[PDB]
Amino acid sequence: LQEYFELIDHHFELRINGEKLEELLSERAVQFRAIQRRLLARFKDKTPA
Amino acid sequence: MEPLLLAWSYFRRRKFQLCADLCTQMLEKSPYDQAAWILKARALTEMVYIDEIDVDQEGIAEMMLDENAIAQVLAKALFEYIFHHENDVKTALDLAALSTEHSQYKDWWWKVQIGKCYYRLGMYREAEKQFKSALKQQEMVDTFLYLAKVYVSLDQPVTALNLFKQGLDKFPGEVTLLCGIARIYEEMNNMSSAAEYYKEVLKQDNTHVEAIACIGSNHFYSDQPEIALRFYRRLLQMGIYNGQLFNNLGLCCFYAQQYDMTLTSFERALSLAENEEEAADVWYNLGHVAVGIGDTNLAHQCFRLALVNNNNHAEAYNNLAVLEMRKGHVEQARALLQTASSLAPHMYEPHFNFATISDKIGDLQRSYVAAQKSEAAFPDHVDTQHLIKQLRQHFAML
Amino acid sequence: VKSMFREVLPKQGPLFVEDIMTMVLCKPKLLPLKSLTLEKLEKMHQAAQNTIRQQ
Repeated sequence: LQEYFELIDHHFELRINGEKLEELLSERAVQFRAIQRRLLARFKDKTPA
Repeated sequence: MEPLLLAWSYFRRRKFQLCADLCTQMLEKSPYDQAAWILKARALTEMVYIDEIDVDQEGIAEMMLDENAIAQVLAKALFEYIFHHENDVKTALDLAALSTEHSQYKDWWWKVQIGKCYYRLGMYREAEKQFKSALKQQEMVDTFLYLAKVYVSLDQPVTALNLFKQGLDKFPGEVTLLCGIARIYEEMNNMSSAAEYYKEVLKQDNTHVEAIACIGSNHFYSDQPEIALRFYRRLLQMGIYNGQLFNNLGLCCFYAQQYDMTLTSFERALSLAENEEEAADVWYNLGHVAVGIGDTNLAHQCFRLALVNNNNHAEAYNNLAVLEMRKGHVEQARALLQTASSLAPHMYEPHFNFATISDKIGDLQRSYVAAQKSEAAFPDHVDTQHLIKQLRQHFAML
Repeated sequence: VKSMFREVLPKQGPLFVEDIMTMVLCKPKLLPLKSLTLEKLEKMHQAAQNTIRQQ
């Protein structure tokens, strides 16, 4: 049960690093959806874009 | 030539599928005939052609489908047109811009169409500068439905008003303008000034269908259930014969106390129902009938059949578990209101009803966040303001 | 002597004497009537499933 307690932690820290690599992609996808909406507001076939 | 005439005469009586094959039968007789090429085009256009938004005309709605009476109250020009049923907006925009530079005036049609292409994608402001210029040269009824369509989606309810009193005095007594003005008033729930305009689209034009229900619904609520029937028996005699109308005709005869047509109209409404999600709502309104006679055993299996024919019917989960609390099944009831709330994150009625089960037990912490959302989703309620102040005396001290 | 027909009604009712906090139900809804574009666009889309059910 002591040796069992080592494996439950580094799995949970890998879940914590699993909970750490997820929020950085989401806001950059929010940055990725904002730049598409900046395109479609701009992308038209004339001069000022 | 008799084939060319019979092709064109099929288009006049709009026999479309009989026209396109006979027109392309003339296609191999020539290398290129411009008349058959546009006739094969334009007969293929009018197979399906819709312009406006899904404008499905409610009678009972205020915000995210909430109920009422407990709240309150050249030849290339048509070659361009083949792209507009296919909805390839950008490709059409090139030859649209190519041809308007070929003739840079006397075409308000090409002016308003490119603005329609810009509104079709999302170019709001570029459309808003486009067809304003066409209105300053030409008086056309649909352009008033184009300027005052983009401005409402730009969320300015006072800029919609000026167009709907400008063109109303150049096209006097016009019908679809007078329906467009009373449709934005129901968006802000200005029924003090909405239902007078719908008394004008019924003053002249006494058979417009989508302004007969929206008066005959705003009388069924606020306690005129007899006048609201008169607007629905007349709408039957036009001969539309839906399944949704035999629901509404069933409800008005019961609340007006006319017990003959009140229930045959429901059995015809259970039949001829299109989807399986649609026969739920006719079972659900049958439940409110069954509470009215007093039979609860009948009423318990009316909401249930509405629930097995359609889950996530949020108005029935709440409504079934008031009948449970009448019997005594507290923990059964408090889970149905728990899942009625999570399906409808509006519509105050499970939220307040949670905080009279969870208040009688004594859990004054969940019975606060329950009766918190029964204030934010519907303020000016009476029995929420007699409950938060009932709780906030407990929270300060004894 | 034709008939008595005297069925005296009480002429009084059970007046309330206080309000009670109770539970109230969802109210019955009138279904909307779909437009003639929505009737056409649903009919076209319903036939769009059967032509792809065979292809």
